[PDB]
Amino acid sequence: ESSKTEQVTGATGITQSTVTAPLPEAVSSLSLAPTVNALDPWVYLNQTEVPGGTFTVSSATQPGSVLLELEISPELNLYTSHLFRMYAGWSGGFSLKLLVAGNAFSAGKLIAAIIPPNIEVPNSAYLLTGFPHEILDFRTADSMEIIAPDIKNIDYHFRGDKLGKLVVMVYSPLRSTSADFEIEIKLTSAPLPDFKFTMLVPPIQNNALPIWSIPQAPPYSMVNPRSPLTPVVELYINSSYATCNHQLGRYTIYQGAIGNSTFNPSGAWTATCTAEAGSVTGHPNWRYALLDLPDNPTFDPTLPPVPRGFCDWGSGVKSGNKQHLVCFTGKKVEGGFQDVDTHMWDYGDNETVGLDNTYQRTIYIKDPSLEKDAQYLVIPMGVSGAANDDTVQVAPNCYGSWDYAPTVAPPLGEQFVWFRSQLPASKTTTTSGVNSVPVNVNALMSPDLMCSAYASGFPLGKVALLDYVLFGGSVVRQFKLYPEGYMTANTTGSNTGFIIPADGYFRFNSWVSPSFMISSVVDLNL
Amino acid sequence: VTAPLPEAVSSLSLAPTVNALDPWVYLNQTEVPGGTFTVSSATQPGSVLLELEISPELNLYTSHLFRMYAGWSGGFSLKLLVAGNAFSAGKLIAAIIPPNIEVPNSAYLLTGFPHEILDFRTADSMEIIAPDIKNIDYHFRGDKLGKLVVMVYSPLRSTSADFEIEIKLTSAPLPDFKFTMLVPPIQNNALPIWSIPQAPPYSMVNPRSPLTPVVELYINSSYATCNHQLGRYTIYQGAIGNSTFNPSGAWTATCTAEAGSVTGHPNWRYALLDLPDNPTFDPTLPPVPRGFCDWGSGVKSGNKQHLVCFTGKKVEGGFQDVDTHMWDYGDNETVGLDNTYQRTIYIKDPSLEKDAQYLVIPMGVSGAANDDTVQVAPNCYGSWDYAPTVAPPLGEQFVWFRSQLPASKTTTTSGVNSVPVNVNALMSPDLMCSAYASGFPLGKVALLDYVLFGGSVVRQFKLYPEGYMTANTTGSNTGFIIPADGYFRFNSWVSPSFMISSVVDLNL
Amino acid sequence: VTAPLPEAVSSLSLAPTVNALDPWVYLNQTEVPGGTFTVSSATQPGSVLLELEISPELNLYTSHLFRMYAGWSGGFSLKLLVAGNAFSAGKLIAAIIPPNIEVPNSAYLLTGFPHEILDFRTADSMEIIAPDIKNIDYHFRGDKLGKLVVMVYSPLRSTSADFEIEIKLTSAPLPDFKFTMLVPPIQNNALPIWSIPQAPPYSMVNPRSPLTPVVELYINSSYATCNHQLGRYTIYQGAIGNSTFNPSGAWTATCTAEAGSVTGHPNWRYALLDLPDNPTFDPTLPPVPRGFCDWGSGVKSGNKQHLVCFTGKKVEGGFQDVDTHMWDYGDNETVGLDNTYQRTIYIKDPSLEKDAQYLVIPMGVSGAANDDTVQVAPNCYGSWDYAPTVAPPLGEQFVWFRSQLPASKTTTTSGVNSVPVNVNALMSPDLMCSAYASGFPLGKVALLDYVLFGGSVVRQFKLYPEGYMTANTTGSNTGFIIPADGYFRFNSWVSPSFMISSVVDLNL
Repeated sequence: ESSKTEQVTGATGITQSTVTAPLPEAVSSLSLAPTVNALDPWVYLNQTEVPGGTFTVSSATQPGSVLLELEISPELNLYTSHLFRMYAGWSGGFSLKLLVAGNAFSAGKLIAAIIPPNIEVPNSAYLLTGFPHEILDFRTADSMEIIAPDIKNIDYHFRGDKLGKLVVMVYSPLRSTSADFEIEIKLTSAPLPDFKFTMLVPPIQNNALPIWSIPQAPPYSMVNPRSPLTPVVELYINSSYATCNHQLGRYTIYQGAIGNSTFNPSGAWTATCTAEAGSVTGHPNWRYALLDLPDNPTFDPTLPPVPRGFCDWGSGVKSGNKQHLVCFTGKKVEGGFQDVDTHMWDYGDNETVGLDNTYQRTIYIKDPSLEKDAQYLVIPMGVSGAANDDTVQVAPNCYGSWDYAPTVAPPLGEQFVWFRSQLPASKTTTTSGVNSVPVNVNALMSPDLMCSAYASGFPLGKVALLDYVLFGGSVVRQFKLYPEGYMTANTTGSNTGFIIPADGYFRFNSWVSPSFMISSVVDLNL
Repeated sequence: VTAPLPEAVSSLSLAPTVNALDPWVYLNQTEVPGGTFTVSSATQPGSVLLELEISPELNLYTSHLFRMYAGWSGGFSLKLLVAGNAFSAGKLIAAIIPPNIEVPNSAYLLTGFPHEILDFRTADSMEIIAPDIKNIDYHFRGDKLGKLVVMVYSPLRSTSADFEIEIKLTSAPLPDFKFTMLVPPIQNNALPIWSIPQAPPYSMVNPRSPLTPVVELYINSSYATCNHQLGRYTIYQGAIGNSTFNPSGAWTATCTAEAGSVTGHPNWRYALLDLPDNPTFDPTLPPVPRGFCDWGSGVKSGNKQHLVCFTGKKVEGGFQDVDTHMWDYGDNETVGLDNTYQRTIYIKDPSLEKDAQYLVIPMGVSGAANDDTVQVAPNCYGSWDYAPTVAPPLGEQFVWFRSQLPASKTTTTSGVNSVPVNVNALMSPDLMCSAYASGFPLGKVALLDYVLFGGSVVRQFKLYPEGYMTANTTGSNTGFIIPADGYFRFNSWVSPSFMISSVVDLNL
Repeated sequence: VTAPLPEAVSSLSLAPTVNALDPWVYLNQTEVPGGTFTVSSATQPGSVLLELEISPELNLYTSHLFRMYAGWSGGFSLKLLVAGNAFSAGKLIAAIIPPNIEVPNSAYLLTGFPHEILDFRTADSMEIIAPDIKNIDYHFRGDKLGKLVVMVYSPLRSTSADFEIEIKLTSAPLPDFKFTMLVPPIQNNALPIWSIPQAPPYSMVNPRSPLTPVVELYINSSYATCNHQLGRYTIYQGAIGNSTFNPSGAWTATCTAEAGSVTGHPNWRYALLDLPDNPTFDPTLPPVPRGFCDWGSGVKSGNKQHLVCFTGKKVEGGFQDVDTHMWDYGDNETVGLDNTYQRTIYIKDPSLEKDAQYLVIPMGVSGAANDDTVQVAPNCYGSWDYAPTVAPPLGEQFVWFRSQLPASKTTTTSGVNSVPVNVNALMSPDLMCSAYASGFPLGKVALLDYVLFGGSVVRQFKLYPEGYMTANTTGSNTGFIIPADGYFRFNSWVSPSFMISSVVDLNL
């Protein structure tokens, strides 16, 4: 506990640097582990930036909103995190330094507090004052050092315990004459003396690493799990797409592939069909078919009803009287050979439901020469004669897949990035019926950029800030990748079909919180 | 003999701070919240009569103080009070179960635990020491704790004269009890005491019949179950079935369809109800507007009841030509049996085909409609999440909120006359509202007093976390009435099997 | 530090017991519940910012503890935190008022009490001692207590752009603080923290239009006052005026016709409302049945916009043919009728009898405005306990719950058509029940947060125990909408002079 005051250059203010210990530390004797493992003395003298330990306070920030929330653990931040790969347990507190870029001609106050394990974090500075806390004034604060203790009832920690937290929040709002003034808060940390490790297990967990390295693979060498035969030619942002109900190209951390997705989408995954004789009332040639379903054929209401990865489609509404999908269909299976052509098709049309929700996924193919109990090969993709770029974007409604992929939306102020590609039209000049039209297809994350994430891993409760480098010029853009997971970037303006090349590459930047505001804007005005 | 297991004391070398207690808290015993139960000769052998975690929730003062703290340590001293008489042969066993040990179902095996035996005739409170069995866990919240278990040892063989014995518990912390880590008091837990407002039930709010008062709280021994989808609220999940909170803002509805007809001496015509939630339009979500209506019109008859409804045509700015018609049941036997006419409905009007979208307001019944038909019970099929049917325990009867629906009579060619009727709730949200702020302790039931004339008459009811009120009755009757004069006073927390002392004689 | 009055330490003899606090409550300073302020250049000298009783409620922990105790003493130490700036100038007074002496209303008289002068330049972290003044050994509950009063001495001015100054108080009990025991934890003290269950506004009833759900939460600056009589609830009294606690069931009414007519159009005849409490024997009781919409018709007629009601005639078992009629209130009588709450009404129905009884249900208006013609209640002349007219403080605007009333159109015989309208109300009863259970600190206001889009930056409102909420706005006054899908989570207690930092821009 101490305080230093310094005079600023050209004396018109002061800077305060304080050391405080709101809660006394209870040092454990470590008598139940006579295998105490010592660290490298220099590791105690290197303060490093905390992942997700940066925030900005503007005049619009409310008190009671939680700006920072961090657990006390070896994950603070760089060298104890790397060292906690060879060991099974740990015990000890941390020195946390809070750096504030204040000025003598502003006003306002911060509050920081320590919260024990299994206690909920409130949303009120009034309530935070009931914890062990410290207050800062923006006119004089430079750095505050907090001796954050290790609150535990055990001799030492294994993995999976509940840990205490440091919470930082605005106590009194910021004011200034200039409307563009903001205060940046940053956090660094180091282990206190008496921090120790326990039993040395040089066998390393494959998810035992801080910052991960992304290989330099440009987007143009990637699927595109919704149009595999076509390559990715650009990224693009559109303001009108505030949701995504796709079932393909949905990959997440902690689960792998979700929805009706797979890691091998090569080609518009083919399928086979066979079902009753019967046609749609809207045309006597719109015959019925049922998708052949391996992989738990028995129609369990909990297993997916469509073949894994086949779900290549557009939409979808009863206006389908003038809109259809286009597929290469082989009309019979005959000792391997199949008579193939192109045909129109779509998901079931029974206005009882505006059918995008077929359970067994009944389809029709618009073919009068179709048999009833024969098997027909079906391979997407095409559309005609619809608008139709915006119709392909909206996927068929899904409740057949019981463990289906949920709809997702970006937070206010952000938009998706939508890996984009083009597919052309297959025109016919001889016989009527089958003429498609060109269309662009978008898609969320692809398996290529996620395999590295699966190998490395993500810290619990944090997203990845990545830099997209596209030289030839000297341009770097910033994206936020969530483990749900998908990419967003901080747009400002109205839709212009914003386009970004696909020859750059992704390089890892710091970890951040889901509410982090990117310090880089894309102007959707062009 | 009073301390089969000694108490080990917590060097407390890892606590950042040790917070002391007011010394007088150690010298005063309070009641244990939820420590009340009953025993009779009808109790089944091997039944666990009481199971209690050993935590700061055993005493009013420690439970109040624990909201300010993050960790605790120490055991308790407990006393059992038994209200028997000289003819009560039998014995009780109280035992301490360590964490991670399963409770057996025979007292012969409970004798293997540190325990104490008791006689049902003893007039002196019996003391036991419930220690804090631990390596660390009990310190923080959400950890595994040792238990106290109370069971019958030698069963009540001499109770030919039926008589129910009531057991209570009191507690006090042991001298080594301590707290740690002062924190603000907000922790998400049921209060040991709700404070119910003194609002009378006369508050004219009835979920199944708004716009009518709630006079005449009544009991009927013939209503042994409750299907009902509207007036259903639970303390842990909120509104269930198709309930709102806010039943009146969801009474109206709209519908639309242009189809031919169905047969019944006049001509009717189908309609479909709008679902502004446009839910999954098959099972997994409700098939009718939230809080619309569930009267219950009877069976396939369809020519005798014909629930009534105000109905109007939708046009720009609102609705036109609002008048009374009939709806919906029940002779669409395919759908009348699948009873998803929850969505599909009738109407006694030929014009409404041109009426592509019309407003509906139930407003009453007609024909040969009784109270018993309105009481039950449009069936529910599929898989939404619909409220299950429920019955009271044997010996108890439901207590309802009752309302009177007057009749609407006409003289013109409309020929649509309603009939006076009565409607039951079953439960009103104006009581669960206050129940929600306090909350219920896990596994317990509220015992409420109902004060009527100054205090000269007091009834006693049991309120379950599933949303029912029950009363202990003796006779048989179909129209027992209780006035709505209106104190609901909280008494205590009791076991679900608790037998109420005050009985309601239905033969008067 | 500064101590205007020395603290006289009491030797607690003979308190039956002397109950100590844990040592860690003395060493940490928490926020004072209700001790928050803003000073701006518009605050006038002599304005009383803070008035705070010196009691266990000055600290967050002692007020929680002061619910299982019966007595206490003595004083506190307060710390002043001021969020000032480089350009401001001004001064405050802090004075200690002994009991049972009255607080003066001028700064010239505050000098004379023990006091301290605080300058905005140097009162940045300042310690004051609030003593416990008494002539007894210890306090019981309900005793007269001394006060701390903070008032503006020299107004706030600045040398550059004008900043507001926010001031907060932290407290800790002095080492001589002690309690006196023992009582159950329900002891009439307002809890320092208010826990509001999550309930969106759309799930709340609108007391001035029960059958229509709430859609918003809108603001309009042309409404500087409210004289309504229905949506009025407070903390101390509960429902006031003609208010429930149940808008729905108390909506309909009955009236008795009279032999007479109005001069203007003889086709509409008088009638007297029926009061089941019969407060015509007594002019000190309300002259209108509880409920019964207090709309909302302006100057009388000539352009004869009226109200609209579903009305019918009483017969055995119910009511015969029911239609829509126009009924607002007498035309040009001396009391302002149709601009006064009265038992006397009229209805446009030549077919009305003399001594018959008629059911009335207000449903809409005709020829009127979708705006401030129904926003104004008629009047409350008399000697009964009517609700007073209220206004927000300067710079603040009311927040209303709002609903849309659709129009009823006709084509055949009535020629009576309604107009689509919007109806707004003050507090709904569903947001006050937890408040009633918990209570408000004396003379304090609740600063609440309205959480809107999953936890974004979101609105802040002030809730006044007189039963209404307000917001801080700037700019134009065109009707401003806010969604109705929030939570209303509790933020803190503030003085009524507090000015909200978050501002609503009424320009969009």
